[PDB]
Amino acid sequence: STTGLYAPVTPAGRVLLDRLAAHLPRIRSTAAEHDRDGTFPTDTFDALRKDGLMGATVPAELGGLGVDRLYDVAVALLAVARADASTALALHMQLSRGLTLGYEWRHGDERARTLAERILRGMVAGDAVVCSGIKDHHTAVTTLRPDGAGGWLLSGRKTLVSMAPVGTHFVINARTDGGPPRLASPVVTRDTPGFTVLDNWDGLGMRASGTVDIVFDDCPIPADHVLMRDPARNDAVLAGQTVSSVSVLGVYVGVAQAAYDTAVAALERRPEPPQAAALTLVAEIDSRLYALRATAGSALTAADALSADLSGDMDERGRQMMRHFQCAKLAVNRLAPEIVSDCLSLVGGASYTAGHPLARLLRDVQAGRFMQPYAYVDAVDFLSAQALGI
Amino acid sequence: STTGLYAPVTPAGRVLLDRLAAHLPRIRSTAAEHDRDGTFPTDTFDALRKDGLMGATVPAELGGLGVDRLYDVAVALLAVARADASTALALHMQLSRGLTLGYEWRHGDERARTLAERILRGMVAGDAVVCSGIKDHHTAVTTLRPDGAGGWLLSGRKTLVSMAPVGTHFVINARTDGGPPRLASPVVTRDTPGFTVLDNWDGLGMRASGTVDIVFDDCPIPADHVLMRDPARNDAVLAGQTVSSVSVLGVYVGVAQAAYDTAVAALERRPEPPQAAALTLVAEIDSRLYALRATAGSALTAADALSADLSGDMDERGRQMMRHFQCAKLAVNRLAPEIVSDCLSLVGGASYTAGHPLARLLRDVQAGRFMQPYAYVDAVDFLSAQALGI
Amino acid sequence: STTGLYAPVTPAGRVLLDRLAAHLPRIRSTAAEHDRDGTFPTDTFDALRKDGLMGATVPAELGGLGVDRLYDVAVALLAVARADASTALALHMQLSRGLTLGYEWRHGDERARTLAERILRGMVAGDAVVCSGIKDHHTAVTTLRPDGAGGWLLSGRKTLVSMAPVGTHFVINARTDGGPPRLASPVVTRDTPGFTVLDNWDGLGMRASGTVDIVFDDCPIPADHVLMRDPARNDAVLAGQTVSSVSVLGVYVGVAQAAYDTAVAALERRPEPPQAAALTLVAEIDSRLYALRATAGSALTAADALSADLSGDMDERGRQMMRHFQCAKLAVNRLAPEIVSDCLSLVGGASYTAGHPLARLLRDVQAGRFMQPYAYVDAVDFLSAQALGI
Amino acid sequence: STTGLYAPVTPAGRVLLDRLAAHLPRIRSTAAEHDRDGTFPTDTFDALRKDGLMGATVPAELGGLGVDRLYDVAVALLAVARADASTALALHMQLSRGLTLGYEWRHGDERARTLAERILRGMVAGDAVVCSGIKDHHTAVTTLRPDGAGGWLLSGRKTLVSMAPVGTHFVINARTDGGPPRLASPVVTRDTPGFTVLDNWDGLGMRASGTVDIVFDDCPIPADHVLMRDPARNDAVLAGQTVSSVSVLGVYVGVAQAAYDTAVAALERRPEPPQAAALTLVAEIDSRLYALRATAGSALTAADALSADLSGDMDERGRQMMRHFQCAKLAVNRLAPEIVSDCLSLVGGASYTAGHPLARLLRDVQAGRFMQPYAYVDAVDFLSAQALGI
Ligand SMILES: Cc1cn([C@H]2C[C@H](O)[C@@H](COP(=O)(O)OP(=O)(O)O)O2)c(=O)[nH]c1=O
Ligand SMILES: Cc1cn([C@H]2C[C@H](O)[C@@H](COP(=O)(O)OP(=O)(O)O)O2)c(=O)[nH]c1=O
Ligand SMILES: Cc1cn([C@H]2C[C@H](O)[C@@H](COP(=O)(O)OP(=O)(O)O)O2)c(=O)[nH]c1=O
Ligand SMILES: Cc1cn([C@H]2C[C@H](O)[C@@H](COP(=O)(O)OP(=O)(O)O)O2)c(=O)[nH]c1=O
Repeated sequence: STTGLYAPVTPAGRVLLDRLAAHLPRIRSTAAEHDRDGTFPTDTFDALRKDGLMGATVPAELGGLGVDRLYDVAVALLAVARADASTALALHMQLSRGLTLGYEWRHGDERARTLAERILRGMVAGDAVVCSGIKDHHTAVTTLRPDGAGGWLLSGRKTLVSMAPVGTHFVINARTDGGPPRLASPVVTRDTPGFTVLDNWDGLGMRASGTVDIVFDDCPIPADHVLMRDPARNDAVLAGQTVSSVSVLGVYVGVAQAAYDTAVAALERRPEPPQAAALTLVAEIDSRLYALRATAGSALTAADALSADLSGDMDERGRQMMRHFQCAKLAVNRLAPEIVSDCLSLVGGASYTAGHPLARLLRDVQAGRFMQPYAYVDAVDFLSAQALGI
Repeated sequence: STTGLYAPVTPAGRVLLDRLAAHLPRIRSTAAEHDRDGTFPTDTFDALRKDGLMGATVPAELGGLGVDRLYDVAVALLAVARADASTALALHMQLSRGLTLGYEWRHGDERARTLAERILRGMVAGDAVVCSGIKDHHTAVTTLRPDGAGGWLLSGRKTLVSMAPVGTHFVINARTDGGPPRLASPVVTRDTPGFTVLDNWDGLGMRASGTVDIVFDDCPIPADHVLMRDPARNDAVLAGQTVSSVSVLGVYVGVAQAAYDTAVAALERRPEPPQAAALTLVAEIDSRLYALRATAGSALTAADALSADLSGDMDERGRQMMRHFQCAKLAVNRLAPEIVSDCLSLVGGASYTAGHPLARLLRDVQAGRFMQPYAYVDAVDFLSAQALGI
Repeated sequence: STTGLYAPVTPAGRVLLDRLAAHLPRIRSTAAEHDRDGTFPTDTFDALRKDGLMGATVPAELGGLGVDRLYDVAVALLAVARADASTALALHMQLSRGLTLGYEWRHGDERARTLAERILRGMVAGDAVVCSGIKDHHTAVTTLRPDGAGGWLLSGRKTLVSMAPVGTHFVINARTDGGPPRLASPVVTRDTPGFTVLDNWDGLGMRASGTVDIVFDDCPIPADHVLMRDPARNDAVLAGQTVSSVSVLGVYVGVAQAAYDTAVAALERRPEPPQAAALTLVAEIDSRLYALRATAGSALTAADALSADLSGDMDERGRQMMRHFQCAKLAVNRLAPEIVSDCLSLVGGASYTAGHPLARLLRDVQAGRFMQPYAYVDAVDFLSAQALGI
Repeated sequence: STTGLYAPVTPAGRVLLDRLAAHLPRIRSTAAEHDRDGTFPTDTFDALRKDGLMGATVPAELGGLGVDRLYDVAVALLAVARADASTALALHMQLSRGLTLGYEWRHGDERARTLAERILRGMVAGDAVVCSGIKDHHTAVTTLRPDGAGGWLLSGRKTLVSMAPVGTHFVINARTDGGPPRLASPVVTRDTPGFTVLDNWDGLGMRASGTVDIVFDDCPIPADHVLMRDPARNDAVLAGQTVSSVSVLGVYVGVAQAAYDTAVAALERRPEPPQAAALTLVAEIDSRLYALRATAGSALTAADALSADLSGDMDERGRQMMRHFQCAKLAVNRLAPEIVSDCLSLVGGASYTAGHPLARLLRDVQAGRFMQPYAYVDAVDFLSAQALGI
């Protein structure tokens, strides 16, 4: 199978999915409690760490499983999400960081490569859990200031940092302010002075994903723990943002799958044969889920092809990767919640009590809409700009 | 204004809405806490009781405000629901019971009239809070058994009984089992032996509505506290079920209104002018909300006209009332959640944290789908049967 | 019945609908031929003229039937449209002109009143068939130029002028160019020199509606055949544009009704009982048609109420009338074509051959989308401007 | 590119698409006239015949181009459909017959192989144009009767036979009636006595596709021109029906593409920058078209994989092929017409006149809904049966 995210397409992808199977039963078992209490499943992550799955996307050269297709990462996230979407969303941050650090390792200058290499062997060993602090909190602009002696001091606050509760290393999007301002990616470790992880995530869904705020109060960062980016429009950069986020589409596809599976099981348990409207819903969902899978799957296949090809116009490459990502994302964010919603009509009133799985899937399935890049309102400006050559 | 539920159409309806205004600020203020904890707002109901609003739909002959249009009851529920939908849903059970007891009073035999009259002056006084126990729990069929001395013993369990926590009187749908079986409406009071109110409502939404189970363990009911119904298809009965439930459409209309109002306020608070997709969403919502209001409003106007006219074929009357109700209900249950959902796209990520009002409106707005009569799957069998003359 | 356009709400409205019934059978009978050939049904209009129905909306003071509610005009258009939508669309231009000329008659200065009065008794007599030339063709800006002796010369070209083939009088939106420019409504009669009616309408639907272009080549117009308007934003003018166009919503409602009626008749003719998907479609359509009727009906009731009340802020009055019109129009233009489309799924492949009635209804039902004011793209700018107080 | 039908995936597929390019300009040029008059473009087909493209899917062993992927056939149909959908729909019947005859040739008994081989070299040479007469007209059940001397006589009538006007050979689905009844595929040639091609296709769309009825009045068919099928449920047969029809999804995808391309060109031609609603429509269409392509493309890739694998349970193989086909078909038949419809909103009123390309695309895009297998109502019974293991 090379379509619909039905199966991994490479040998490493298969091993990844086989190894994950052992962990599914714990993931499913504790999901309801962590959602109710809003707490991160630290024990699931301890098991994945010692089992080496936290290094799944580290290059085999460095001792990792060598998963290097986005498509296979999404197939694994989908399987995890059918068990618990919060765990999948947190796992995606680790897996996709494996992929972009792997590219720094192979194409960065010596500073990037050395640093990337250290983190990547960390990930395999179980010692490095890598979170991404991307979006500034509204009270703050996260800035790096020279320390006077050749290093830096980082101040600010980032929001919505998933997996933060077990994070050991945090890649932070910041700008300088000591040249003219440049974008920089300092890496802060958890024991850096001035560094606090807050405990303030209270989600409608993704309740267990640890999607908290992190605060930097003059955190000393040494020069070789900073990847300087640039200044300045640069489309080629869209490619890294795609690699960073596109596989997360597997999460919302798995949520829709688990809703459908729940609804069908419910219908089969009944003495009465399904009513006319239930048969029609089932057929409509079956086809919508197919179109959901085919759309995520194809944009993932296309993204993997463009990702592997470095031989051309890098700006065109980044626009094309982002256009595949965004076209598919908008479709996913409309289809997945529609499917989940229609599933509640099949099960009926039992799905409206707080503990039923569908009631949680209805909350978790909404989270994709708000994840940048891009939320709906911004996606429409991006897409119409690209389509009309603005 | 005679359309869209924009304003009450009778003098008593206006008084009702004016008097409710005093209570809105407490209702809005405590909504978040009661949703979080899942607890019934007993203090709001204490205030409505002593203010006489719990008698709003009692005939003026008996000292009530004399609200007798469904349309005006829905206009009042809408205003309450913009403050808190759980409170509105519970209030609807009291108000619509005012209307069906008022019909028992004017058209019942002497047993019904006497009993109805006692309860109705109760409601005005603040002493009677009347809940409806309609749907059997799956473990039980609620049955009335003769006690050997001319009275009855009631056993069973009813589910989803809103307002039960403050209920003093419970109208219960039961069947006999001492003739051949008949449908009977015994009225049980809270201090009857064998009668328990459970504390088991844990909703995805409508969390504060007190929608709990109630249990009957050989509850002694005297003969004059039982309204015997019949055996046996009887379409005329559809009219009472319509009167009982149709005004609750105002609840879901108010939820959609409060979502839109929230979204618009959010857009106006921003320094930036809205993006192209936000302007288009606003226009689409504005028109969808209009169609939502016009559909609920017209079915309520039509229901009031048919309700008042007793001069014809009573079976045709009941089919027509139920057809207006069900056509409008299906539209309401698709339009209202769509509006609320689109509102989250306007506000963006802040609406996905557990405390934001939209996150609660998204949960509460789903409840209409599951309320009988009829849930989606059964509505489709009813409607296609009527349209095709089956 | 006061809702859903199910029945006229005034005695004159009832007479109008009763009198129209005689003409329905010819209208239905010739519809297919006129659609195929693209030709205007001149014989239907000859019959309506001599029967006096072309004066239905002329004040009884002047010998007309005195229909003065938009709601009743829409109920009559709906009945005509179930027979043929092109005939209804052309009839709407006559009927609504009855209403706006009736307002000129009662509130214009002596020039307007005298002219309005002459035309209105024309309409009753069968001698005046009044078309509206509103939109400039792209090659031309229709301008009135003083003739040097106290009258005017009209040049330009208007497009999409329905009913033009039998039109005797044409109210034309023009601007002066002899003060500073003003808007003017010259009335041109068919025998004016320089005046040509073209024969260039080739519609996907509304094929028989005579929606042709008309050309003015220095047409001499006397001063008392010109209603001068103003210069300059003026919201009060929205009220006349609403009166002019809002009742045409009945046309698209009748098209949806005739599609549903066709589909249901088709299902009842079959030996087999309907499949599960057909029962579900029937219920969905039944409810969508209800919401369609309730939305058009309520905006028509609201428009009639605001129309009759001249006692207040005239600018607020015009914004409110247009907002009711536009909210309802957007809903109508999405719901009506959806219903018609779903009807083809019920009938199946027979509805895809050129002669089946549904194939024509699918074409005619699209025309509302393109009629100003406002087409979809402009409606969204109007509605979001009003909702956000821009 | 291996997704979205953006490009053929094999060398023969590329040659096919390159060779077709020469013919596109005539196809586009004559489309409007053939739609207006309802006439088959015999000259386009004469050119494809002599150019050998009518043999594109004949095995290279027999002198054909050897196109053997459904995916590449759909990529070619899409390119043709952007020029004219009727021509594509007719071409699909020839191309897919290349594929199922190619399977008879390689896996049939000697009767099938010999006959298949003769026809297939015909197709390459330009001498054989192969139509499929599948669906019985309602007045007739098409039956083969033994002629008493070892051959057969064919009577009946088939409907909706596309390409019939230039057809030289007609594969007919029939049942015997001389054992117990069996299904048989007699092949009738155009000069057989008793064989008439009628001239009765009058479509809302696909007007030029020659989709006429054909009549058999005791047509003598020799025994070696009959492929006997079986009696009796047999799921394995679903695989041939899939191969026969699945590539036609490319037709409706090309129609949606040509609508979008038209709309975008229209927006770019305007002096004014697009309004807020137009930008939002453009982004929504861009994403819907992506999901349309990804869904058709993936079901075509999956169908090609299952088609090539003959090594397993043949009944499971046929259920899986048909399930991919039907899931995708239902999505295509909702997405493609929605896109085309939204395109008319972008262009506005010009798209409602009979000659504008969008007005034709709106008609042609509806045809997929009615093509078996399966039309919507039957697809829902098939899909819900498969999903619920009925
Ligand atoms: C350009 C490019 C970058 N990357 C990786 C290397 C960088 O670490 C990373 C940048 O990702 P991200 O942080 O999402 O981009 P930004 O810095 O714009 O927020 O992406 C790829 O994996 N592939 C690529 O083609
Ligand atoms: C027949 C009818 C009943 N009613 C009232 C009187 C009865 O108390 C009540 C029955 O309502 P309900 O309990 O909803 O009906 P059922 O007994 O079928 O569950 O409805 C009306 O208000 N109007 C009517 O026309
Ligand atoms: C202001 C107003 C005008 N009218 C009528 C009188 C004018 O003849 C007519 C103007 O309609 P119309 O031609 O649609 O407006 P415009 O001149 O802006 O195109 O509307 C009403 O019927 N009611 C009103 O309240
Ligand atoms: C079983 C099978 C048949 N075919 C071809 C061989 C037969 O000629 C043809 C039957 O197609 P079709 O006529 O669509 O099936 P039916 O006879 O049920 O109408 O399909 C394949 O191409 N692949 C297959 O796997």
